[PDB]
Amino acid sequence: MKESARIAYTFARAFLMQHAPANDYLVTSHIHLHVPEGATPKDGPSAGCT
Amino acid sequence: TPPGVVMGLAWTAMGGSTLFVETSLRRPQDKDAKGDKDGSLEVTGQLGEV
Repeated sequence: MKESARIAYTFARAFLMQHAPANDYLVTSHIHLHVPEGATPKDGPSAGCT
Repeated sequence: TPPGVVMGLAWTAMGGSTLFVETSLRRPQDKDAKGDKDGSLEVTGQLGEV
């Protein structure tokens, strides 16, 4: 899940640069996140697109 | 055979077979361009011990 999350953060920064260049949060802003638990780890990246 | 995959013979428990072993990047290199942290490998495919 952390690999999915770091991949998510990276693609989020890149996509925001592609779509809203003026926006500057993700490039230079710390962000707490929380994913509710319950899902089995093998399916756990299923939420990554979310 | 796109680069990063290679074919290989294997003696499966019933008969021979032709594997195509896969090898590809799992996460972008750029933790930081200056980063010295090693790229530890992470095998998959139900590794045993040997």
